Amino acid sequence: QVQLQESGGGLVQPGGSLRLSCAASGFTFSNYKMNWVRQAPGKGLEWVSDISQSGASISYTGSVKGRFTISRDNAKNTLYLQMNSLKPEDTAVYYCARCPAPFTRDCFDVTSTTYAYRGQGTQVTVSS
Amino acid sequence: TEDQRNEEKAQREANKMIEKQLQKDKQVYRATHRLLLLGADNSGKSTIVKIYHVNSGIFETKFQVDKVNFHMFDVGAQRDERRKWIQCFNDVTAIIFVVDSSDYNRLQEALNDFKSIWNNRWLRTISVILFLNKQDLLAEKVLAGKSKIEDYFPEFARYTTPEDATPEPGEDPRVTRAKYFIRDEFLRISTASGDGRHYCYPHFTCSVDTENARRIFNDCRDIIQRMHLRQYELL
Amino acid sequence: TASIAQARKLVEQLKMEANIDRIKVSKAAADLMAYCEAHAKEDPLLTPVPASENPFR
Amino acid sequence: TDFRYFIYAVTYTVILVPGLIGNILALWVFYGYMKETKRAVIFMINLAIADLLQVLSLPLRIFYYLNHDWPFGPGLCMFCFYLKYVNMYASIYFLVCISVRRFWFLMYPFRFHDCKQKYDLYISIAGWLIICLACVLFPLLRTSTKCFVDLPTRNVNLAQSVVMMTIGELIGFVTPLLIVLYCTWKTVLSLQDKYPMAQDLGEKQKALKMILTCAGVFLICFAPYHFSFPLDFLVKSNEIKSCLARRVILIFHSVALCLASLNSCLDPVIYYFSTNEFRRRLS
Amino acid sequence: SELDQLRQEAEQLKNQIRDARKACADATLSQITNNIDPVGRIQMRTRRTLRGHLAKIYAMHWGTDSRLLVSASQDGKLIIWDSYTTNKVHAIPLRSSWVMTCAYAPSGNYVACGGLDNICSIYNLKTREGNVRVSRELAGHTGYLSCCRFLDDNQIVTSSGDTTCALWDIETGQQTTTFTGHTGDVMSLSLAPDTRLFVSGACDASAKLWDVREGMCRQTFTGHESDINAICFFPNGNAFATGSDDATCRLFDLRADQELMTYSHDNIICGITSVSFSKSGRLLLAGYDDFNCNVWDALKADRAGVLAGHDNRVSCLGVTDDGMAVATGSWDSFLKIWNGSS
Ligand SMILES: CC(C)CCC[C@@H](C)[C@H]1CC[C@H]2[C@@H]3CC=C4C[C@@H](O)CC[C@]4(C)[C@H]3CC[C@]12C
Ligand SMILES: CC(C)CCC[C@@H](C)[C@H]1CC[C@H]2[C@@H]3CC=C4C[C@@H](O)CC[C@]4(C)[C@H]3CC[C@]12C
Repeated sequence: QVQLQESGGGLVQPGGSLRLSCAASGFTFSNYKMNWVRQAPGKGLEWVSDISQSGASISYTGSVKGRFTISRDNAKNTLYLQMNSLKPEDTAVYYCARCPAPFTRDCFDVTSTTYAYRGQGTQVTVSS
Repeated sequence: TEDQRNEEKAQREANKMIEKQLQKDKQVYRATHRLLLLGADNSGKSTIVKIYHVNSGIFETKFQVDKVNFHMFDVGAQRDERRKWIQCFNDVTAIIFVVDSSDYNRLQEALNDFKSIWNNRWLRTISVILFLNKQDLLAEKVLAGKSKIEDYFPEFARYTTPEDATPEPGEDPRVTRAKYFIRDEFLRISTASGDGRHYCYPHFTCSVDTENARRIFNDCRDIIQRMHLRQYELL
Repeated sequence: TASIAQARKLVEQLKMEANIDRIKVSKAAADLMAYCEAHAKEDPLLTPVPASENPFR
Repeated sequence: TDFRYFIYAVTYTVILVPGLIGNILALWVFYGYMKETKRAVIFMINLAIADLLQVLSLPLRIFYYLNHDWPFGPGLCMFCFYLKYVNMYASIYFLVCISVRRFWFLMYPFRFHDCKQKYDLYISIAGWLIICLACVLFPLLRTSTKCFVDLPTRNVNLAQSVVMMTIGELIGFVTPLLIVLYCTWKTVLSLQDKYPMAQDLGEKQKALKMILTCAGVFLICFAPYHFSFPLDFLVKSNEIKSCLARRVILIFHSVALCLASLNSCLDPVIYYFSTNEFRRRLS
Repeated sequence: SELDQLRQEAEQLKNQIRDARKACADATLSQITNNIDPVGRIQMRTRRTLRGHLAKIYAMHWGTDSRLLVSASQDGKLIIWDSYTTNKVHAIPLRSSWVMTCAYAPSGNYVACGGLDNICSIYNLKTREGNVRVSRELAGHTGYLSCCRFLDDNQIVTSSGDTTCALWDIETGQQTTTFTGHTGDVMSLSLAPDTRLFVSGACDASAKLWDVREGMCRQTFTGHESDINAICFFPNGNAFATGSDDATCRLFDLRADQELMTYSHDNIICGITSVSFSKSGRLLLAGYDDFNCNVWDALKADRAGVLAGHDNRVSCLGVTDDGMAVATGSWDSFLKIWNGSS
């Protein structure tokens, strides 16, 4: 069974640093592109960053570019998101989303209302 | 087997009647070009082309340009997950993609939608006609200065207007600087993959713009012509 | 308010699935192997029929 | 006279090897292409077959020039002599068919569907039948151990000869030439976009150079032959009766006829092996 | 705070089920079927090629007489073929051309189809007027129709992209039972031979066993890592096979309530579109995105053969009720009939 467990997060003062961890199970982690998705209160889900199967290709949203770093450990089957210099606008529930199919460059429905291959999410709060 | 002998002839005669009807339907099927209309709700995709019909949960738009029939399909009554029924449109002539240029908050989501559709394994051979709709709202937003594009896209700080840009007469340099920035964001994804099997056709359109039907016709003419050069190399 | 209602249904479903009787895999594997053996001769794809008996000559 | 025997023997041997290799391999790829994608290559196949038969008429013809004797009987000579020219104008017919077809889907892309290829088999069949009928004059007009170049020409009136020559030139060369030039001219324009695409990868540019090359080989090969064929026929009938012109025209027509024979082997390079589809099939 | 509490109780129940399945996993199907001899190399030739569709084929279904079949194309036509003669018996023009599924009634008097129009249309093949007409349009689904199967002339089960399956009463046009519980688009369903149960595969990488009469999910089968695109009951009804986008086929057992065998190869990296069993169940035929159809040994997980006769995606395949032949449909708009020779 495909399951993703987001760990880390909590209450952090603005300008602080925070690291998120995503534990993958039930699938070959090295064969899938991984994504980070967040949902701000009162707003829909939005895509934050993605990392390719081998880690060569990495993308970010312009609102978090230069402050968020995404990394993966295929051997450890774990996904990481380093969040330094946080801002109160980053207070959201962060989700670890897997692309639906392996060995693909596209990633269609990770930022969807009801996505099967997305974890329960972790709460990140930055407001002082 | 005399009774059975004429039974096969009756079945064979009915087969020819079906084949005659199929040939008539084949002529109509290949004389009509099917287009997939995509875009978010904030985009004005429903008013791009100035005969409209609603068949089941699919909004069908049929228009004729220079005696060529185009049948544009819009899919409304489906869930937000579209990674399965998008394969039904793997043999369309082109994909019509409409983006709200003035909407900076949802502009990144439109790029992500374009990136997935462009890189989809069953859409690698389909060209995309890109309509950067609502240009008048984009001009007002840039001139007002209340919202800054560099807030959402840091690359805009060190971006310069392309030398090939053709701004309209009497246009603010700031507006056309940002107008072509959004276009290059979609062309960066377009030119980073495909391997020549498909291309993107960016256009600048407004709410009051009656030439969008002509632009689709011109682009699909180049799409079909490029398709002919590939699959009809050996006549 | 929705989420809590969906959570109750998912938990209730898992209770029904956890109370079923499960046989051993060896017993289930043997039954599948037995069925294939019994019907092997009447499988045209497994054992192709003579051309005289093939409707698709 | 002596040179013409040697010129034909040397040239036909040069074309003999690539013509067989070029056309037989192309037909094998054509059969695989039809089995895989189920798309018609009728014009490409007919062109390859027409060129293949023209090359197959050389080994018997090469034997004559290397031995100065034809022990195979007058019946076979009138077929091998007829076989080369009936396939030369057959190749010309399907070079126009390719030219018109390319003009059709590049100048009117929307008026060319898959079903628009109807009545295409009726074109190749009609093309062969009329050509195989109209080209019967080649052995008929020279029927009078001598074969091919040594065949005497029938005593035909000069007035009647000109009428046949005029008709043959108009429907054999002049009509194919204008259509090929006209189709190539407008196809080049349609492949030139007013606003070029930045990431086009030169897809249309390669087609533009390929189509110009296709029309260039057509003009280089067949035009010199048809500018000497009316003159060479008068030499056979001794109408000119000029010692200086007799030697020049026969040698000039010998080069032109050999140059026109090069189209048997140049067509696979220009048309078949220049296509990226062929490279995929080979590799 | 209650939502967090129920989330942990679900994990405890999932661990209880996982431990229960592991408890009865005394042996492996591979170990049990190691001694039996392999089926050898399976060579099948294309006996018939069905030509006529102008667009990619999306579905096919054999009739119970093992001679007539109905195939659905994306050009808007339903065609019924006489497979023995390749004659077209009917050509039904569809109101909506985006059809995704088709079904042949076991009686042979009706056919069903449906796609992006969210409607299951029933067509009467035996009318006094001599033409095929629409007899029923089953409305009520809020997503595309992915699969449909007749139970009889009056009942049909449909799966939709709105994550639900429905049982319909054709005479009244109303869905008597709705099967809910999938969190993704349901892509396929297969009926048990006794038509008392049916399994469905969805895009949540799970297969659920449903009771037709009771209307609830009896068992849930997990193991796939991607969307499930195909599902087929074993001929005895005690097992089923699935095909997913993760390039794997898995054989699940109903009574053991767990996966028994995986059918995958390192060369295979493409998704699976269709699966079916031979009459004895010894052969599992699966269609792939690489334009090939691989015949697997169900018991030994060996690739018995390959059906390579299509130039585009293999979208569907099916085996006749008598097991005499297998038909494969493809996006290249052609249908082919396969069987072996002595
Ligand atoms: C060697 C000599 C005889 C070649 C003569 C070339 C001319 C007469 C032949 C060769 C190719 C033929 C064309 C082939 C295809 C078409 C398209 C069809 O919709 C109209 C007829 C048309 C346009 C034919 C007209 C006649 C045609 C142009
Ligand atoms: C006097 C003789 C040598 C003239 C040449 C006749 C023969 C070789 C020519 C004339 C008509 C030609 C055929 C015309 C049409 C077709 C259909 C095409 O799908 C395959 C090639 C094929 C079958 C050609 C084969 C070669 C052919 C039969």
